Amino acid sequence: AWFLTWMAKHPQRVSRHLSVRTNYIQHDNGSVSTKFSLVPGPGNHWIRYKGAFILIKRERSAKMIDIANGSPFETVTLTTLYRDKHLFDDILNEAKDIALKTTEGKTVIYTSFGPEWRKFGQPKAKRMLPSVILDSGIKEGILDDVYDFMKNGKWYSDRGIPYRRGYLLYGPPGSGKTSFIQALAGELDYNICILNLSENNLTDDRLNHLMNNMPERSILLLEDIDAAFNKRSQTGEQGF
Amino acid sequence: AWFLTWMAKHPQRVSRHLSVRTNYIQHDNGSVSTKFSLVPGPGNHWIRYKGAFILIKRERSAKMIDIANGSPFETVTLTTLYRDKHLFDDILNEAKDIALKTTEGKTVIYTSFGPEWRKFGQPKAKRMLPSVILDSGIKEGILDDVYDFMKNGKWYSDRGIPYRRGYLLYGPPGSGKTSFIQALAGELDYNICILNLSENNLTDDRLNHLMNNMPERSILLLEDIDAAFNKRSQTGEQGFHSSVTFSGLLNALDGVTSSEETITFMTTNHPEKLDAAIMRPGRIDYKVFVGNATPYQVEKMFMKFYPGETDICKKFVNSVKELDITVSTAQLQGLFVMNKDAPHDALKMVSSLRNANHIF
Amino acid sequence: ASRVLYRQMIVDLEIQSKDKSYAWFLTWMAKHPQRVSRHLSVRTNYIQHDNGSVSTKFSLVPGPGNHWIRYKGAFILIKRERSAKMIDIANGSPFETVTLTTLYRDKHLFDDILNEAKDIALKTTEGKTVIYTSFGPEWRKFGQPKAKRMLPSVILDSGIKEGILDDVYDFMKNGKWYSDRGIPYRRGYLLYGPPGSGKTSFIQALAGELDYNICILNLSENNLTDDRLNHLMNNMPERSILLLEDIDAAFNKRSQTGEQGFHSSVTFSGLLNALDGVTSSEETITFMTTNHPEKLDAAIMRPGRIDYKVFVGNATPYQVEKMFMKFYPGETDICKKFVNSVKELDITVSTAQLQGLFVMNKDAPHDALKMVSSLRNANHIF
Amino acid sequence: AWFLTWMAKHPQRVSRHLSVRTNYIQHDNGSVSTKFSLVPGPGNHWIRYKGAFILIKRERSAKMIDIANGSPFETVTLTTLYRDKHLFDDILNEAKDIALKTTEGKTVIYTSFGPEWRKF
Amino acid sequence: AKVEVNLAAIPLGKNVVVKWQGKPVFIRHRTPHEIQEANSVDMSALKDPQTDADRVKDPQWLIMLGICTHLGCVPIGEAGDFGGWFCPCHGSHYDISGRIRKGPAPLNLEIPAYEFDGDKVIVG
Ligand code: FES
Repeated sequence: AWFLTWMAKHPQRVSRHLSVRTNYIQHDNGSVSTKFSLVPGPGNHWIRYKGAFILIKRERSAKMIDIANGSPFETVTLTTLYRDKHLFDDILNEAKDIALKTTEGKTVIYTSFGPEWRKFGQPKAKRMLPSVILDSGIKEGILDDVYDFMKNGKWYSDRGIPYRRGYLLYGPPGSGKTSFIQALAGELDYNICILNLSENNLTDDRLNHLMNNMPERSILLLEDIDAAFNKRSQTGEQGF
Repeated sequence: AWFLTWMAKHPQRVSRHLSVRTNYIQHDNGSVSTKFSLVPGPGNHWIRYKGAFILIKRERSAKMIDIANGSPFETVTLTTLYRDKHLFDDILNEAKDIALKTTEGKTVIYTSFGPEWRKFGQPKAKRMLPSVILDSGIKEGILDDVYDFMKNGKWYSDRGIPYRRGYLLYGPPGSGKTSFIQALAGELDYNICILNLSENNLTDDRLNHLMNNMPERSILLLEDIDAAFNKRSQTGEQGFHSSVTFSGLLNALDGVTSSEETITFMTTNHPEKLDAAIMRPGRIDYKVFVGNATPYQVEKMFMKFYPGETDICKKFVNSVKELDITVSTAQLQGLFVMNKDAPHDALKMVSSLRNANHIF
Repeated sequence: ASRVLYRQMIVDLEIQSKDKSYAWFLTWMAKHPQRVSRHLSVRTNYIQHDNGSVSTKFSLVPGPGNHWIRYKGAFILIKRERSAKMIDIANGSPFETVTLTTLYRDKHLFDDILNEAKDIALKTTEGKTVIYTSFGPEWRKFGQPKAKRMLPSVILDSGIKEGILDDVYDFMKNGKWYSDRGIPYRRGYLLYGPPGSGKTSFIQALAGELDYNICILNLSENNLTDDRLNHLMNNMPERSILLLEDIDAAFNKRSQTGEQGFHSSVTFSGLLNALDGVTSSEETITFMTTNHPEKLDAAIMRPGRIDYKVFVGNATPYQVEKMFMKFYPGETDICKKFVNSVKELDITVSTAQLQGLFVMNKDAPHDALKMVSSLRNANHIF
Repeated sequence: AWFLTWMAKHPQRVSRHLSVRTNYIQHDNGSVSTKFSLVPGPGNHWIRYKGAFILIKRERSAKMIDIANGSPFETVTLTTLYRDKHLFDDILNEAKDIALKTTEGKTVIYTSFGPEWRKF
Repeated sequence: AKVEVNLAAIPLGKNVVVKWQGKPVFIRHRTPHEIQEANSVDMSALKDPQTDADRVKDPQWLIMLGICTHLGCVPIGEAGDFGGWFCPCHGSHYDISGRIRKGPAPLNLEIPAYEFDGDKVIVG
């Protein structure tokens, strides 16, 4: 369908036939948002792409119905001369980006729910790394190190090392540590997995389950780990 | 459907073929609703639309059945010469508006159910800003504040701040703070997500989850925040077990919270019980006091209830000056509703304002 | 060319099987006298009762094939087509279409036919009231749709009826006033009196008058909660009247039972919040009744919570004679001897007692008179 | 489908027809990973393999639907001389390797919660 | 995605297991004694305080997904000292309202989105 949307955008056609595609969203407040696009629809159209003439033949199935959308099956059949560059790759690529451009993607924050990891709010917009500042030698001092670890996978894997790395940021007062972590994760394009050891009702086995089994390409962040040290069994000597 | 309904209402057309569409809703009480509409149905039709002849051909497949609609598939084929404006856009847009003539903008009010929000009652009709009376400056001050905040969005994003706002409306009760919040949300076209910390069993984790998974395009209104602070010292020995945690509230306010232009309005009646620690930029940014009814408020509300009766309001304000008493907004409202179109009587029973809390 | 011009002069209309108009028109045409139909199809309706008894009825409808009818002196061509490929999965039957054809020189003369079809449906609007109950967080029918009862049937003290009717009409007519003020559009009426004063009957009669359904809630119910209370009175069905009964359950004990954890938990805070704050305001009329007004709380008779209160005491002699002639239409001067008999009796009597003693045997009026001396203690025996 | 995938990469091919096969994965973060593959699609094709020309045909069976896949029932076929070696076994073996290369033999560790093991 | 369940088929006090998305679902038609007892508890004991009206809209019918909330294993109804649900994996106890009352479980059983259809109930 990206091809249809792209073809709507591309000028220099002969599109004698047309079809309407409607998007109708019913907001809970009563109002509704509607948008209206005229796509080529059935019939045969023509294109002049980069000096190459491409015929487009929409077809609507005379028997089938697609359960995936509850609509008759359709096919889009391009046609041209072999002598061309096979620009189909080019047109498909420059139609794909239109779909891609609509949603670039953002950073997602996960949080614990029992043993499971699940999202916590809508995807937060990417925080650019320069937007957070620290003492000189610090931000780059972490950035270069993590980049080195990212590329040293061979240095670990071919020699049987656990391909893990752990960092500690122990700023006493609290100055943008979490902000820096989130900025770095967005910069690396990694979702953030938050966990606070100060959380009540957190067990060792459930923790070990959660620190593993993470969502793919995610960075784990353990806040205020000192709770594990300080909150010894004395607070729960009865067995809490 | 929109286009068929539209063309059924087009005067300049010829349609040999027709078909019936019936609306049938059986009321619970035993009454019933019936309504016919002879749509063009299958065949061919001609329509002339502002100078352009268009042939309309409707057909239904003899082999498809739509699972959703439970009916055979149908299509409507328009056709006309190329040299037109592609007037199909005009016709079809016309069909759009006529279907959506309702213009049903409302103001939903959500409410917490466990860790998720739930629509509470039918979408209430919009209530405009002037319907509620507040002291001079306070209202418009809040309006311009919030407008500046929403408009100045890219500022927050670029300069590394999570783009959250917090407004505190504190003062003695019976001032219609909640009503004003509702009016403001309706004005801004935003739903309301009430969440009363008072007399509500909230666990700080659940509180954070609710405030951060709020539906989009919705203003968060926390009611009586002071309850949490009160239970910081009370429930530890009382056992109200509906207390949440102040530290959780701070984390639920700033820690990893939402950033989608989230705007939060908080109210209280006991500011003394609040501490100057929750008050910081990014959590309670612009606070205002809302005291008892002032002269400005009484004049404005009397004109709201009795437009054009300025002299009557003059007698009334003389009377209340003579009384020289402190009254909240809600009590003074009762005078005029029980005298819907009888301001002279409200003038007569001015002496009863001392006992307004009992019968009036 | 011939077919083209033919279709140019004549209207042809189709009715899919999905529309109720399909069956309605089939039924109508089955009844039409001026008909020439040489095709038929049976339709049999079955309902097997719980005990095995079965009710049967059949009817012949035109069925597939062409027909010929004349309606208002105009000829019409029916043509019922049976689909040979489709199965209407909703109805579990093949698709059908009944199409009509007519010259267009006259009007289609067709909205008339479907209005005749409407007349069959119009007979079903006789049921005119339903009782709604708090089955849970929402309202559901308590039973079969009750039959409306006429307002003069219930006979309260003179003026009370008229005052209540006038006041509620006044509230309802001027909704635009409430909209303009921005004040919530809801009003409250409190009925207080001794038990058996026909208060609930009066409310039901009024609901019948204005066609609204009744929403019953008893605050002596032991499993009510103020949160669910606030939910119910704001999730109420449309075209409804909310009737609250034994509101004194909150007056007498308030939160004492709630702290004790014994029976119902609803208290004043539930009343206040569910009356004004965050409440439904599009439209609502609320009725409260209380058998023990003596425990009233001075914070409630204020606008926004309630505005109308009226005592409903023992039936007056006016009520006595009115209901006597209700049970015994006509029967003049028997009512006279009865009214002075009860005046000599000179005791407090609820309208329920009078109803009971006028109905216990379906008495002749003199028969009711003969034993009327025992009303001093008739609550014991009769 | 392995056969079509193999044929797409086979250079000694004459294919006037093509069809688009798209692998699309939507990540939870809103980022999208997409690929396209120009498989031969319907119509006749010719391929030379070990000096033998093997005609090929692809056909979308109307009046059918594969309910599990939810597409019209497709069918592919090859043709060549019975007299000379029918190399279909060899062709399939070649195509199979294109799938087998993907897996390096991951080790999987299970762990016990309740009276049953599960992946960890 | 959506699972439709006939409520009338369930007698009073009888639990059910239903697979929504593959996740288990418990349907229990509570008795008034259960309602009174559950509403009579003290929130202080609960590790995850919550009230019956806020756990589920209808006191008649009680819904949740059958997962321990400690690990992925499923509990079993009509078991445990508290007469509700019990988990045979690490001994987490759940009261009649599916509220963790004792054990390593951190949270009460979560509730999915559901809608009442009179005779039937639509869960999803
Ligand atoms: S997983 Fe069930 S008790 Fe721990």
